[PDB]
Amino acid sequence: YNDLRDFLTLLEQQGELKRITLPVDPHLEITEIADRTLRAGGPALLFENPKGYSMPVLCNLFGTPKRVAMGMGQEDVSALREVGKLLAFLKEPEPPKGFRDLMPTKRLRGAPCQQKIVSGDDVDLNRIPIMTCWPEDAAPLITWGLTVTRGPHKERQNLGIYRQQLIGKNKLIMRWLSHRGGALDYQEWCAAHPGERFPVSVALGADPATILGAVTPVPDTLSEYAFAGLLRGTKTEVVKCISNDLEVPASAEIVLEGYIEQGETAPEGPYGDHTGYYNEVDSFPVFTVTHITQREDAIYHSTYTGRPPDEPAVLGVALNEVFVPILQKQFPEIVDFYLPPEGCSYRLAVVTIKKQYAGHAKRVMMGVWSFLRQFMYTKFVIVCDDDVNARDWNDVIWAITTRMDPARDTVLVENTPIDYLDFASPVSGLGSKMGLDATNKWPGETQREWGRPIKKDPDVVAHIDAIWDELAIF
Amino acid sequence: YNDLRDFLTLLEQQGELKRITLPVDPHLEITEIADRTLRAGGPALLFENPKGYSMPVLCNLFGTPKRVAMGMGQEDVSALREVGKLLAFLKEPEPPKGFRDLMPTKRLRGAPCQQKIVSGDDVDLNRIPIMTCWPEDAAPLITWGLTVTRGPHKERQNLGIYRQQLIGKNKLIMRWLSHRGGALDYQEWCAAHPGERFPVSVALGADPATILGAVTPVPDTLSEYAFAGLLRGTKTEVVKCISNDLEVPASAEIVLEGYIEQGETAPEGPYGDHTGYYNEVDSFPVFTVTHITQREDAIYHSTYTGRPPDEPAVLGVALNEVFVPILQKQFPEIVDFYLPPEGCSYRLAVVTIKKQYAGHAKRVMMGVWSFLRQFMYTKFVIVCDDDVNARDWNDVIWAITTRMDPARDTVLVENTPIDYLDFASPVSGLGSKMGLDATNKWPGETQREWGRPIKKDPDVVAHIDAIWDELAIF
Repeated sequence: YNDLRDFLTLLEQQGELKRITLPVDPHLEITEIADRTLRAGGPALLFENPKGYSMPVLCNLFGTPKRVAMGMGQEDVSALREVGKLLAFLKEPEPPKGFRDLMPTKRLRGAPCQQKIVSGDDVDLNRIPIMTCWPEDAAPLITWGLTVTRGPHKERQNLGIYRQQLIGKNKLIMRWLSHRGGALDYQEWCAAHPGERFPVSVALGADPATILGAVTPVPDTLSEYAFAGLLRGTKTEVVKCISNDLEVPASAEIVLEGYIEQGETAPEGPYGDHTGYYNEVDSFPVFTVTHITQREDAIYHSTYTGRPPDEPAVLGVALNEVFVPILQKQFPEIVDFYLPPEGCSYRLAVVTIKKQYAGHAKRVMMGVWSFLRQFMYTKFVIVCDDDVNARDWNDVIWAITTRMDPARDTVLVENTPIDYLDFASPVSGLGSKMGLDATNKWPGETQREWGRPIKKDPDVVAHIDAIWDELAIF
Repeated sequence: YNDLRDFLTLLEQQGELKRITLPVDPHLEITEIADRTLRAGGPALLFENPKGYSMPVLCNLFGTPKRVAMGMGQEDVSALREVGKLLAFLKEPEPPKGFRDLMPTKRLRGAPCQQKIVSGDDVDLNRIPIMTCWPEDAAPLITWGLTVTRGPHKERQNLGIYRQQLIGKNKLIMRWLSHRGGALDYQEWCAAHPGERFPVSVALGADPATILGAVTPVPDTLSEYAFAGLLRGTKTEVVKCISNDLEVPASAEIVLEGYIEQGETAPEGPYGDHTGYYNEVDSFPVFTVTHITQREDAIYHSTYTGRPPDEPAVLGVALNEVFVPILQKQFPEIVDFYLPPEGCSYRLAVVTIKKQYAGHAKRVMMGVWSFLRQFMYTKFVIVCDDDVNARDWNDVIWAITTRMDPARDTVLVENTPIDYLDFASPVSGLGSKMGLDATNKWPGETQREWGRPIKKDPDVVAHIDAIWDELAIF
């Protein structure tokens, strides 16, 4: 509720947390245990005996949709929809001047995240149990922790999740993939104040809300921290940094302050990410840590990415539950909107609508590839009717195979924008998308007598639904 | 401002209104005069000497974007954008219950629209100067006038623009093309109270706001009349009908009350519409007028449809100016969004964006065919950069021809939903769309050195801009 600690005591009570006092190595061993754990439901893991470190390593926190929901003050995967409704409403708060005639950040003075402090001369990052994920990974990599930066002229600050490679006792690599967020504030600062070092701060182990707030996309009409307030219920308590004016959550577990030396870059050695493949070496800015501030008995929050199901993959499933309502408000025909993890969290989407006229499927298609920005890179879209479970491959494959004619019902559009790292494309940043509607064809779409689908009896599915537990089948 | 009369006195002062006291026939003669008039700017026309009628015929009211703007209490085509901003904001008024803890219709008792009244026995529609538009038209056809209906269970009422054919001294044809609006309230009433007559009322010559409100699409989170209030500035004054509970604007010029006899239908003889072609005969419900109420010295508001530029065509150009901001809020890359009349008000759209990455053009493409419902039938979309005037065919054709490779830069998608009346399609209600992006190609989209476009000097275009009037060239 207020900070991570409280979230873990809550989870531990609800059996959602497990403590591995046994000796475990943060060098690819924690991943293995976490992987198996996440691959089977599993609670959040808290290793308090990392081989060679004093900081317990906390991972797989949002390894279940349930826990993701809870982290947003909802305690119900379904409730996420309410968060979608909110997000929509936040976009248009006030009307234009023409017809207009008709949650602040609580800054504290002291903060537990500044209980212990070390700077410059002695800021050994080697003391932190930063973990290595896969055997061919370059080096230890910070995976969580929200990076905080500020523009050269905008008062508002941004929270970003960028993985950080350990290249020195006090140097990390700042991998700002996007052309927005922290990456924008930097290329902008370089303009306004060329040569002068760019201030940067990373907060590890903040309250679930500030974390999830940084994850969920929010309208520019609201500050990241602000959103966290609505989710949490109360205003988020931040605190001034030491070497800069940036603001980091006061309850954070560990906070890294430093800067980015204009021009200083470094090759981000190979790393395996959500796709399940290793990223090829690339150059990126290097973060210089001049200050490490933490709590007493602070725990290190960390995660990993690999072939899905992934820690982030599940976070995305939980996060897609919030977009559904935002998507429906736009296309009331949409019943369910789902993006299976196997499809790398965003590469494929299944949409089930209530078809009300021939050709309808194509509209939802274009809709998905254009409406929200988080679905511009998905290259596969399957449109189905409301009598199929978008989340059950048996239902979807049935639809594809019974109510579809490949050549006739497939829509291929070329030269669309695509993820720069999607090696499977013909050219970096440019590829094709495929839409396949498997909706019942209406007269016009077909000249044949369509099949009468088997529809279960509501009362029966309801009766055995109650007697089910009495039938000790499992 | 308050009623039509006031709008005409305003226009007549501003030279936007002309009175044709000369004898003119409402049988296709008024159209001819109006057509030429509209085809050259021209003011609204008010024929006060229709051959064989006592009611002056008022047409071509919104024959100019200027006048459309004015009719919305803006007096500026640009201001329409503010109306778009408003429309967007009206969609999401209040937040969900979860995080919630943090313009009525002035009904009068009397009304000028009920100053003169006739019913049943004597409700001759032949007294009204209903005009015939084209030589092959079936019969006189009411073209304006908002049809008011109410659902069998929803308190809210709808305003609709449906053309009405004169089939009797007191029978009109109710052409509810859509599957919504009045057409929905009828097929719904038939369910709730089968056999019982469906109440219907048509108001001719209402205040420009109520008219334009009925035209512009508004979110179901607001009543048609309500919207008119914001536009007008003051709440719209409505008044109870005589033979039903429907509410019509009290300042209306003429009001037709009656019902629709379940099952009673009639073939809507051929008529030429916006496309510039004659519609083929079709069956539709028949409106029985049991009551005709009007003002003293009431004028008949009427219009027509034919090959564009059309009275409605211009209304649409003015109405598209409001969607631009609603479109931009969604795709900030969109600079200008225009739909030329020649393309039948909606069949073609030109979009100019600020391309920020390869393949971008395709996104705005899908965006147009899916975002708003008023652009689902457009089958042609041209995407251009911000250095071209979307409203100047010279600029657009230049773009198409210089920065595009037909096969490479054209996107064809088949079996999309299309207007049931678009005879040019392979099958009714089903057709294909073509997207052609003529945006500068970026590396990846091409392997050739793209051309450096000629860009005018801002200061020069600015200098001759001032000295222009001094240069008596025209």
